[PDB]
Amino acid sequence: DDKMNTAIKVIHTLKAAGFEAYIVGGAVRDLLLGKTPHDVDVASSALPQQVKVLFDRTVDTGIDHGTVLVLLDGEGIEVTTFRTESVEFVLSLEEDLRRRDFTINAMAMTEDLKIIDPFGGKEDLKNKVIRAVGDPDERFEEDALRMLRAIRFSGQLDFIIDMKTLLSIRRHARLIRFIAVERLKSEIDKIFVNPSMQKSMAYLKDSVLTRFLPVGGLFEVDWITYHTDGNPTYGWLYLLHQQKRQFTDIKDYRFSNEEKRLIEKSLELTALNTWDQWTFYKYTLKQLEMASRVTGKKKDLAAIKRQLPIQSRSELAVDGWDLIEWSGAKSGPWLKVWIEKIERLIVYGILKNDKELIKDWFEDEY
Repeated sequence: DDKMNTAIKVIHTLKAAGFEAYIVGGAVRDLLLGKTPHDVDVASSALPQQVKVLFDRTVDTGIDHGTVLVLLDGEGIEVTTFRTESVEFVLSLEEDLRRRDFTINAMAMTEDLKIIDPFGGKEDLKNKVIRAVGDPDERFEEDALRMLRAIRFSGQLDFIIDMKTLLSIRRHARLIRFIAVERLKSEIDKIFVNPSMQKSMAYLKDSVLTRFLPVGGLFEVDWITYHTDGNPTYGWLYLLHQQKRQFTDIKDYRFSNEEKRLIEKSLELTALNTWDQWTFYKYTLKQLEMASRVTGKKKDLAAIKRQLPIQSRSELAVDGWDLIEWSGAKSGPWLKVWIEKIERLIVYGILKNDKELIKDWFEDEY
């Protein structure tokens, strides 16, 4: 890995220019746990334009919130000025930390590996406890998504949620209605792929969040049989399938068109009593695999699809214009119907994908 080393470089450059700078947030948590951080954030007394003077290559997306992304040695380090939440730049590191979400995320490390832990992150980290920084009620009123993010952290770290924190989530769970469903779906998609998911869903019910989340009750299914395949979409498919419900019931979460096709097509497959060659031809392997997974089948799906005489309409040896020729009839919607009859006869290995043979077949049936 190189992200930690690079951030140390960034810290060092910032400090030579007279500024304070520290590793902050989740990387500190991850190191202290013995895990390689996926991201490293640097917190600094520097202001965004001051950061930009010190580094050749920078991305300026989040300057309004105070974040400059520094590109160096092939890595990307986010450099944020001290701040809270409507953003307000502040002057000290402890003004920043005292408004973050949870104690294990409210720590900072110096260039010389000293850790600053005003709010007991280190003891909470050793006890495996997600606890709000300071007053949980205030933390949740500042951003209600934190309530949900606490659940995502329990499964991501195999931690329990602190008792007072969890009772604050229960009292304030209703504020979840103000959060953009894009952010709600992002956290949920993380939970669906993370470990300790069956405990994460128990928290989602215990926290009363399922009472107020968009169609929150649908989450309360039996998650014993769920085993993530690394794709969050399989989480959404599982809960619908368990309840014999359709995609329309979850449309609130604003899926992509491609994601909605995977769910809808998969449900079609699970509703289908017998799969034959036409099934393997029309549906993507990714759809065939997901539907096997929810119904429990261990089939060798890829090989059955590979063995089919053709793979897609592309390969068909005739098109609507051949049929116009042979039929002597004008172009119309009928073409599609007949092309499909021909397509089935070829996928089933009855008719040979050969223009002259298809014409013979066509002459006799029309």
